[PDB]
Amino acid sequence: DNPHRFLPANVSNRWNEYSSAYLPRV
Amino acid sequence: MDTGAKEDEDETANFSDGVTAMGFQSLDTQVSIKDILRRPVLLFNHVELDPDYTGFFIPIMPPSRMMQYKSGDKETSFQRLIGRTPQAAIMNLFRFWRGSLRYTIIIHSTDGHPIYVTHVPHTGNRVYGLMKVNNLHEYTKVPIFGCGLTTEMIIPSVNPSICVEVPFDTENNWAVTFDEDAQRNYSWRDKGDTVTGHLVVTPVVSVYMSVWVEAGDDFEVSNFYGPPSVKTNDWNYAFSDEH
Amino acid sequence: MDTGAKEDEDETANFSDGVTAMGFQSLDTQVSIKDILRRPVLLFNHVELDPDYTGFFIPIMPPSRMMQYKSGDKETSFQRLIGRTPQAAIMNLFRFWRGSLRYTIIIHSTDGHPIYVTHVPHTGNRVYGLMKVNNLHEYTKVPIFGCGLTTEMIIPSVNPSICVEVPFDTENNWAVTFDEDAQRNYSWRDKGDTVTGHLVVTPVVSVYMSVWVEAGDDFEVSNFYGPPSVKTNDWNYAFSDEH
Amino acid sequence: DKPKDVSSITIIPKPRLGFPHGKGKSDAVAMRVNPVALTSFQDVSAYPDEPRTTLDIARIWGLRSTFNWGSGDEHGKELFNTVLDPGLRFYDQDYEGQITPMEYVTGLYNFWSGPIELRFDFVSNAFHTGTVIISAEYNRSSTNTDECQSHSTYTKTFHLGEQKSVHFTVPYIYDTVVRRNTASAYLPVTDYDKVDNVSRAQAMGIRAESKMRVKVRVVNVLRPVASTTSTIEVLVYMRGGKNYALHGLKQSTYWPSNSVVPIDSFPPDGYDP
Amino acid sequence: DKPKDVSSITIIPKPRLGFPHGKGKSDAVAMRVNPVALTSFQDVSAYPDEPRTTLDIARIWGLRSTFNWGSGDEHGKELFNTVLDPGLRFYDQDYEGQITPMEYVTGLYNFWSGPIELRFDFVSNAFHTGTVIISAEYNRSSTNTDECQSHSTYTKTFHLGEQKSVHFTVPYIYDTVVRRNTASAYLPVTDYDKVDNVSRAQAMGIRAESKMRVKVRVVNVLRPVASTTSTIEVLVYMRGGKNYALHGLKQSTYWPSNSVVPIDSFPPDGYDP
Amino acid sequence: DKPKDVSSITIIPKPRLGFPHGKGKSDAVAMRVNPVALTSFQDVSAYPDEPRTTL
Amino acid sequence: EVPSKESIQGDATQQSSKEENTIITRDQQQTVSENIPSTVGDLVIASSEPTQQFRSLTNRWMPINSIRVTVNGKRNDLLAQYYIPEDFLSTHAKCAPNTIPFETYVYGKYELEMKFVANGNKFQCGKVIISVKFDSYQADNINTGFQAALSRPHIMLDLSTNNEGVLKIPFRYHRAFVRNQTHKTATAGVRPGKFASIYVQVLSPLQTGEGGANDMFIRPFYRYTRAEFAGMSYKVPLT
Repeated sequence: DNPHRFLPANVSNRWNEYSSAYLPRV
Repeated sequence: MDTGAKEDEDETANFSDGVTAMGFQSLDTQVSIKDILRRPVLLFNHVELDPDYTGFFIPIMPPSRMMQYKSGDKETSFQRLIGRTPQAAIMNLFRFWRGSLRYTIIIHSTDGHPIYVTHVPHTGNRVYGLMKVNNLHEYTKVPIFGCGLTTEMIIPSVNPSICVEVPFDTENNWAVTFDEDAQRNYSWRDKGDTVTGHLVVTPVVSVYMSVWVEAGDDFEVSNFYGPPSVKTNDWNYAFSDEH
Repeated sequence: MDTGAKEDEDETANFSDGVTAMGFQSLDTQVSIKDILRRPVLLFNHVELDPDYTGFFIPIMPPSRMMQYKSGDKETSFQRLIGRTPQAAIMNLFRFWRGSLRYTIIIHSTDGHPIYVTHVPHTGNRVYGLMKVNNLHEYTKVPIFGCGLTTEMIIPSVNPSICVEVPFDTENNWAVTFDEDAQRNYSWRDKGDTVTGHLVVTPVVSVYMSVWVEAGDDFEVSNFYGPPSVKTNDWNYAFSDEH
Repeated sequence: DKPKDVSSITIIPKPRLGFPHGKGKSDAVAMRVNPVALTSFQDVSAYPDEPRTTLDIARIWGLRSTFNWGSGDEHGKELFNTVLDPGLRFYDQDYEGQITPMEYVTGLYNFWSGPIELRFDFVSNAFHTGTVIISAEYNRSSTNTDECQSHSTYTKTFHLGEQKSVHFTVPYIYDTVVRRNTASAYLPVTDYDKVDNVSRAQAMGIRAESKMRVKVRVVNVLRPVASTTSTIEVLVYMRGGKNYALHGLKQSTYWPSNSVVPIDSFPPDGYDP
Repeated sequence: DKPKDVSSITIIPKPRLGFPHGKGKSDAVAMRVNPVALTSFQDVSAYPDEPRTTLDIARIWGLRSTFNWGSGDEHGKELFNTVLDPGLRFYDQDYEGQITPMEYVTGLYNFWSGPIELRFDFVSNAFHTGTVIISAEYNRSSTNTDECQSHSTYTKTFHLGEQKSVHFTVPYIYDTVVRRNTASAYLPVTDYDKVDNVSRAQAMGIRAESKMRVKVRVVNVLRPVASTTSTIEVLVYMRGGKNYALHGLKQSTYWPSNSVVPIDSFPPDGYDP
Repeated sequence: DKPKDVSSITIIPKPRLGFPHGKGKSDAVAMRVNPVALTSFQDVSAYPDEPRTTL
Repeated sequence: EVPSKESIQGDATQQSSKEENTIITRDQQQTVSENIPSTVGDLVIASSEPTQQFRSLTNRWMPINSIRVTVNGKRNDLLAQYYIPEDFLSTHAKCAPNTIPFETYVYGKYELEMKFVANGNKFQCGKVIISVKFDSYQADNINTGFQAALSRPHIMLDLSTNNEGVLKIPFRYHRAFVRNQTHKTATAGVRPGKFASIYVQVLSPLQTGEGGANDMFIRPFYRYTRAEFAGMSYKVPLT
């Protein structure tokens, strides 16, 4: 499917965005 | 915005500031942000209107990185160089905007058929292009332009072009300019806050149109974000002054 | 109208009334009844004019429940969503109206043939669409536009659209907006009091037209009836904000 | 003499003048002898008590709902519970009936704001006695069995006795200055088409359903005399506040459901028997 | 009476009014009830500290480059050396990163002029000591090993110690009142097309590459204490001067390179899972 | 209110304005941000000893 | 502002900030961001009932989690980030009395002040930048560099001098109010508890001498300068 739709669980919070805990996003 | 003169603690002597070149060549100043946003941007270049559909939807939002083409991705009806316009680059710095936008629509025809442009206020969706509203197969008996909403007609035999100004009919204080990912499926009410409504073009018979967009006179931007990470390869497609 | 504050006998303390949102978003107020009635409604969407007939009759009356489509009934030339327009909903609350109406007629052509729009005052009948007056088979030698009545011409090569304002040429103080049953055969003079005349469009050769209607500047409504029994199923054709 | 005219100006030709607008300028041609003559409103005119705006119509009291209150109803029990949204009465079922004036006119607009007024008329006598609590609940809603959750919000306790009516202004407390309508801006479905997910996916917008609720709970159980009825009906009226606002004209959410017949040609279409 | 109207004038018909211009006159039709009504900015409006012009954005300090300065760096050695052109960062390679505000906005214009301001922040402590010389070199450039050539131009010697920052205005000294941009006015290549000489021959213009250079050389070798680091980083900020000017709007030289996704129809395009 | 506009005038449409003439009126559209902005001759201008006419 | 000669307690020329029942001193100078306005006028329209302040609770200094800066950290790396108010309610300092009004009220407008205190030794060196991004929901992963931080309202911390930094954060949101708490009965259509993001980023890496410390610590403190609450409800646990 389209991979942009939903963020992977390990990097994201419940609201489908990058978690504040996940510093490595940058 | 932070100018950063705060951090500049050094107060040693410096060279002259000189005299500005502004006004020397001409009085046509082009530095004003509002003046840059008020000159038009090509969205759709010769796109088809089909009377089998409700009409061609145009989401009410200014040009930005949201409409930027990337080599490899799926082919859209949008103009590819929207993201590289001055005003798109400016709108990438401001995530808030309030006020009216102006849409210049040109119908490629000289016929006496009326083409209607209907304004839809903020309903919470975000669509573009030809769409069958509620997936019906007949819209001549139930046209969007004759439902009650504000509408204006183009008569190409008289004038194939028009300029229409759409209001800020929304619940929110500001409209959101852009997101990090435009195709991400997040909280549905927040998803639709990047537009303030739609502009729907409905023909009689099959015909092509072109669409430009600009900011209105009553228009403001705010929430300065600063410059993003960017790339260029302009150098490669030009000779230097030394052959 | 009865506000009903009469019946409100309670005079205990209440929460704050706050401040109005009117003027906050924009100064474009859309609450005025007259302003709502003065913006146009699509009656006929691409209907044929035939020169074998006298002309296409348009009965002079505002949009209302009289022109409402019901699923199952016989197919008419009328727009199906007339009954669901704001101004039709407003006119369903007022059974009296006085003053002029304005009709925007667009001929789907660019030819040099003149299309005539003739005003007929209140004669006591109520018809719409193509009709042979006195069931003849020839009307080029005896046109309605050259009988003596007030007439205006459209020349599509110059302008395919026109806006014409029809007067309140009737015997009655008020025109009746609607009836309970529009097809009921009752007292014939009362039957015709729902219109103030007709507007008749006559072509040279076969051609299509579209018709809009709105209230004039000189226009009033009265005899407030309150809201009727209604139905809706809008919920069913939309997703919620929680998927 | 026949001197040349050197005066000129650039023009932008448009087919209609002020076509979208309800006011301003018009290029309308009068079908009259005198082109500037108008209808006289010297004798016959609009009566002063008639509504001039849609907000005037919204200020009319209209019977929204009804509920029963009996001596069997234990304390804390929800007598009344509804989402107070003037856009739609229900989100999960069809409506058919006599909608209130303020709901009818709000159905014509895409946006609404300002406080909403309620009035609770208790169809009782002097021998009926009891107490209820009216509560306006925002964002978060209360459990049916948890009266304390309702008590923590904006409340008005009414002691039923000689007075058999109570007024209640519902405050406007939201994150936005206006709220968009839960009904559709445009719906081309006219023949009760069987809906699917593709139809919903290609809708005009997304329904932002309201979580604001108004509830009525028992404080003191109804204790009428044996000689009178043990249960009474309570009429719930509704109207817009004094600072109620509406904006963004759209397709009407409601439409007549009773005695709807389309017009025919009179007398050509078989009127002569 | 119906007297004839003898008044007339010659006209030149145009399709649009003020289409090219950012200000002046417009023939725009308002999609409103009132044709002269506008958006209210009584409560919600642009904040006073927000930039109003592109020159205001150019006055924001932005981190251009960085370089290291160590105790091993002998006297006269180039710590920093660049062509200071706000049009392009490189002439001979691709750029990818976070471009400064003044470079970003200058990329939107075909012409620039006026002095450019630099600020050198030495990421050090009180125990670091040394001297460098900043030099603005015009027309003719210096050899890497010939410090004397750099010293003969417009220079500022900075004694690093307690103060760990120095400002430097780069004078505008050129044969023209403005300089044309080294980037292209229009580039239709979107899919990283493999370039040839025929493509370059049919370009929009010719790149007038700047020979103006700013350099930083060692005057006194860095001599920190043994207890601290022997090498330090130097941050080089850049912005437009107070009389920085821009003119001739063009295609933006820079464009977003991170998290670029084109819009789709919501919710028709497979949002309903 | 939305009153009718009864004002009108007869016009003769021409494609160009002042096409043959060296002076007078022009319908020229400026390719600028400001439509009434012009070139500055404050510093750089025609020298006084240069010829102004063919005579 | 000016140092003095050494005495029994060193150079006793410290400054301090007292807010409610909390004091924070500083040994060296401080950097402060510009006092910039919030949206005003919509408050009276958005809420029919009057809004409330609890200055004694909200306007006091409250420390949050410690930040460790190492020599391994490169330029542009996120040391920490905070979605506010969410993270100050249900992640950091959860037992703070600053959070008490958020239990009962559903809406609010919030202007904050964030003080940062660093403690690196005189033989270290480095630069850290803290910036704010207004209305950052679904735009955290773009315009999120050191360059974007230098453009937006920010403060700069030198890791050797230990200068303090004070970031003044107004309320700049696309709605009139921000929602305080999610709930099972409440809608999931609106993201609550986030009107802004705070980023703490490396501007220049931490460096140290021979046999020196390979890390040092920074401590953020927060307070509300103007916290107006609206829409009273039954009290709930925070997230």
